[PDB]
Formats: sequence, structure tokens, C-alpha cells
Amino acid sequence: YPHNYAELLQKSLLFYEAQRSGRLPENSRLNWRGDSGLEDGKDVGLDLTGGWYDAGDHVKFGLPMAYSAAILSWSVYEYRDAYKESGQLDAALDNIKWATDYFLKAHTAPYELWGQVGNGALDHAWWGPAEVMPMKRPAYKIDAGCPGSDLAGGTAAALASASIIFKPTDSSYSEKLLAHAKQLYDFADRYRGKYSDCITDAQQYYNSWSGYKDELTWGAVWLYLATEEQQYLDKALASVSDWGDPANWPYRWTLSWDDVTYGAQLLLARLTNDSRFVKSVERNLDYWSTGYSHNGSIERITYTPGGLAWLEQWGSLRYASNAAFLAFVYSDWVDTEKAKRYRDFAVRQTEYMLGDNPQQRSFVVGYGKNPPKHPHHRTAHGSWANQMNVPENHRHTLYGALVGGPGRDDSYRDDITDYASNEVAIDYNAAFTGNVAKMFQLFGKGHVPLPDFPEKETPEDEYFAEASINSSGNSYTEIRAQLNNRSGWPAKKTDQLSFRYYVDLTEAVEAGYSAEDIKVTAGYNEGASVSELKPHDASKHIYYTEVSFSGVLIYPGGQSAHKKEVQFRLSAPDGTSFWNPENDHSYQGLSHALLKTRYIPVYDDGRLVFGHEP
Ligand SMILES: OC[C@H]1O[C@@H](O[C@H]2[C@H](O)[C@@H](O)[C@H](O[C@H]3[C@H](O)[C@@H](O)[C@H](O)O[C@@H]3CO)O[C@@H]2CO)[C@H](O)[C@@H](O)[C@@H]1O
Ligand SMILES: [Ca+2]
Ligand SMILES: [Ca+2]
Ligand SMILES: [Cl-]
Ligand code: NA
Repeated sequence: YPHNYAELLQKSLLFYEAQRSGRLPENSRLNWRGDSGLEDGKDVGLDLTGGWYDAGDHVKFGLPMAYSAAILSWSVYEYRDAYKESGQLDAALDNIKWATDYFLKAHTAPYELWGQVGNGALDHAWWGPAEVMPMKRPAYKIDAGCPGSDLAGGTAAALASASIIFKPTDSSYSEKLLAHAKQLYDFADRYRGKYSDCITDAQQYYNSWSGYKDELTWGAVWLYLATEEQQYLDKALASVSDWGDPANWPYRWTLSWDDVTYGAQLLLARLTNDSRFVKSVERNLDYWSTGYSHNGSIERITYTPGGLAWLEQWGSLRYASNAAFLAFVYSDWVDTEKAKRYRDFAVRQTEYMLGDNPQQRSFVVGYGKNPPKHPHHRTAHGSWANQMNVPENHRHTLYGALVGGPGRDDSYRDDITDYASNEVAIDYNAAFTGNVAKMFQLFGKGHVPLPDFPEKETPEDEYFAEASINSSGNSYTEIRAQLNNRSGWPAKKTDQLSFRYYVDLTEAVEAGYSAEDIKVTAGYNEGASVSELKPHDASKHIYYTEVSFSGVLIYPGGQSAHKKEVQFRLSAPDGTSFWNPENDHSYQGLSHALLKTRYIPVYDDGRLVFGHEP
């Protein structure tokens, strides 16, 4: 595949745009995304709309969201020129601002931080697009009486790092970001505890495995980078004495949404040259790359036979990407032999997930050779039926998403249900996006992004009636109809859907009868009103019945949710024999089997959205 790292960077940022919750801007690039989560915060009296969905679900998990914004801002801080020359800087700022705007909303009071919207069990029990979520979406906070030093520190780091990269183009927004970062850090430092002991739902999805000591250091050093005030460097260095004996600092994991030790110590190593941080950074990157020498033995992470540095079963590519990013940053800082080894490690790991692997395929949706087609992602899939296997192929392309990827033997399945292979998440793409920026800097000379991209997707049929003839006679026709909302471009809730069923009364008028003599009556009925005949074209004796499910919510969210049924009969007076359905517009092609028909037009709030009128 002929790699284009400007296009890749453009796509990775487009994944974050696909993750947006809230009210979307008019110039949104993704026509298959619409407004969603508009009631977020209403249970607690607050506007908590916006931010990112975490993954293929619709929970806004504060700890990985803060981490993702912080790492995204970190790469803009390190590689601004790469973002600039690839044409992606405006997009990178716009996409980070979506998350930091949400943190500002969530940070309502100096010592209060909304850290989740959405309940994991309620959210994940339902498989459908964001715009038509039917369930309650409770909001959860930390505060001084139930704190969260990890969540609060990690969010302070996101605001502090973002404040740096926003200062050149929007200094008043930068000042606001920095003022909230200082308050959140004081919150984190003064009111100590793991946020998942207070937003207990988070224990089941984003548990604070490592505790908060790492976020305390991470927040303080980002505040130092963002202010150059010595007090923050001292606080960072003081917080490191709670890491204990430097000889026992962990080195067998990597930078991750839960453990930012690896980011903090790398930033402190550059600021201090203190051998405690240098050695700990090098133990970690040695372990990930050529092996960590005890002089006795060499200790090294598992590698797949295809060359992927393999931490564990879930989000394997995310881990190798996270490590590659630390390796790139270290390798631009210092001039040691290890810088070259780590730089080569980082490139090879990045080349693996871009296609240089045994599956001979890209692991970035919508990029490269044979990319994953079935990422585990509700809105991109576009189910109308609350089923992961309906439809059998995704309705939309989740461009830029890095999937979980292969197992330890390089095995991989492009399957919507295979969470290990095909999970996607904002933390998966965060360091990865920076790695792409660096690939552009190193190898992307002359790479330009895609113009006018993405093209708007052409919708399939979204609103339509399937209909069949119950019975027909020389004085009546009786119809079975199911009015469908299978929308996806974007999915939309509709509680004012209607259809019209048209007839030609020419044979009636010739027999001495008129529209007055035809009675329209409902039989089995899931909530529609059926009108008497109304004229469509009086000169030609064309009439219709308007069948309206006014106030009935219909939406692409399950087998019953997406359709409503009504059976209705049009009857001439008993004993007459003129009635003739064969010249009736909406009778055309109907059979005794329920089938979509283009001749029963469908209206939403009075607006024609499907089908043909006479
Ligand atoms: O406690 C010290 C030990 O730490 C180990 O690293 C842990 C990280 O600190 C922790 O953040 C990570 O949490 C993972 C979690 O295990 C996983 O289930 C979830 O999906 O992602 C989290 C974030 O990546 O767990 C690791 C491993 O336990 C060191 O590896 C170890 O050497 C050290 O003793
Ligand atoms: Ca932590
Ligand atoms: Ca007729
Ligand atoms: Cl349903
Ligand atoms: Na497919």
C-alpha cells in the first residue's frame, strides 16, 4: 500500500470526530452523525452535553477521556510543525477542544468534577446508534467529600497540556484552561482517593488499578510545563517520593489510561536529567525493545512471531503504540545509542499496525490494505434491530480507528463480536495519533491530505412502509402496513411519522358515487390515526388516507422499536360493485406478502422523506 501519513493523520482525527457526543456543528464532516446525548446532565441540573463517547459504546468515561485529550495535546506540543505541514493542525486543535470544552462543563465548581455520564450496564445492554439511545443516562461526580485524585489529576493534566498548545491562536481560551487545571490539581492534591471508589460504576470498566500517585505527578509536571512556575516542578518532584524506592519503580507495563507513570517520568527526565527518571525510562523502553539487561539475564516483553511487541490480550496495538510514542519522544530528546534502538523499535511497531504483519493488512479502519470492516462500534454499524448481526455489514466507515488487533500468535478476526480483535476506543487512538504525526515528520515529505474528505455517504432507504393486501373485493380493499424507521444518515428519533395511501375514485364517480361514500376504518392498530379520504387531484379523482402515528416514538433501536403496524380498510357502501383497486396508485405491485413499496410515501412531521406521490 502506498502510505500517506497526512491522510492517515487526517483519518485518525476523523475517528475522534466520530466519537462526538452532544449537539454537533453545522459544518460537521460526518453526515451519518447527528445530535445525541442532549439530556446529559439534566438529572443533576447541568449542561453536561458534548465530549467523546469512550469506545463503541456511549458512556463518557472521564478517566480515559482526560488521558486521551492529554496525550493528543502532548503530541501537538511535541510535533506542532508536523501537524502544521500535514494540514492537520486546525483539525487537531478543533478535535482536542471538543474534549476540553466538555471538561470545562464538567468542572462546574472548583472542587467538583462530573466524571461519568451514562451507566455501563444500561448503556451496554442496547446495541444501536447514539442519536436514538432510549435509556436513562445518569451523571456521576467526585467532590471533596468523595474525591478522585486520579480523575482530577488526569483532567488537570489534559487542561494544562491543552493550555500550552492553544496559547498561540486563542490565549483567552488557554488562560481559562489553565485556571481550571490549577483548581482541579488542588482538588486532586488536597482530597485524596481513587475516583472509582466514588463513581463505583467505573470499577467495572475503568477501574483505578494503579491508584492515583501517578496522576498526582503527571498533573504537577504538566502544570509546570504550562506555567514555568517553580512550585509545580517541586510539587511534581515531591509527589515522586510516594513512588517509593526508585529501584522498584514499575517498568513492565507502559503508558496507558490507568497508569501515567511512564509519561510523568519521561517528562521529568527531560526537565531534570535526574538519574532516577532516566534509568526508569530506559528500563521500560529496554524491556519493550531489545530487552532489559540485569547483566545476569535479558528480560523482554513477549513478541509475536510477526514482530508485534505484545503486552496482553486487550488493546494489544494500543499498548505497542503507547510504547512507540514514549520511544519517539525519548529518541528526540537524547543522543544516546538507546535513542537509535528505540526509534527503530517505534517505527517497526508503527509499520506493523499499518500493514507489515502476517495478516498482510492495515489495522486502521478505512486506511491502507484490507482494513478492518467490522469494528465493534454501535453508531458506525448502524443496527435498526438491537442486534450486532443486523445489518451484516457496517452502514458507515469509522475512518481512522485503530482496532485492538492480533493475539500473541498474530491471529486476528475481522468480526463485530470479537472485542479483542475489533474494539475501538479514544485511548487506543491517542498516542497512535501522535505516532502518525511523527511518521509524517520522518517519512511524509510531499504527503498531502485528502481534499473534500470524506464524501457524504448516500443514504439507503431510511423511512418506508412495508405493505400487503389482507383482502380485496368489489366494494373494499384492506391493507396491512408496517411503517419503518431504519434511519442511519444520521439515525433519528421520529414521533411524528405518517404515510399516505392513494386511490383513484374514477370508477366511483362513474357509478354515481364520490369520495364521501368511501369509509376508511382501522382494524388492528399499534397507535395510528387513519383519516377519511382527502383529495390529492380533484380533477382526476385522486384521493388518499393519511395514516399517522402521531406521538408514537419509532426509531432504529430494536425489532419492535423500529416499526409500527396498522391494518386499515377502504370500503365503498355494502352491496356496491364499482370499487377497483387496480387503478389506485398505492395498490400497485402489492401482493399478499409484506413488502417495501415506493408508492406509499412516508412523511416525518409533514415532510416527505420517502416514496412517490401521484
Ligand atoms: O502495581 C505494580 C505493578 O504494576 C504493573 O502494572 C500495572 C499498571 O500499573 C496498571 O495501570 C495496569 O492496569 C491495566 C489493567 O491491568 C487492565 O486490566 C486494563 O485493561 O488496563 C489497565 C491500564 O493499562 O495493570 C498493570 C499490570 O498489573 C506492572 O506491570 C508490574 O510489574 C508491577 O508490579
Ligand atoms: Ca493511575
Ligand atoms: Ca380505484
Ligand atoms: Cl424493540
Ligand atoms: Na463488510
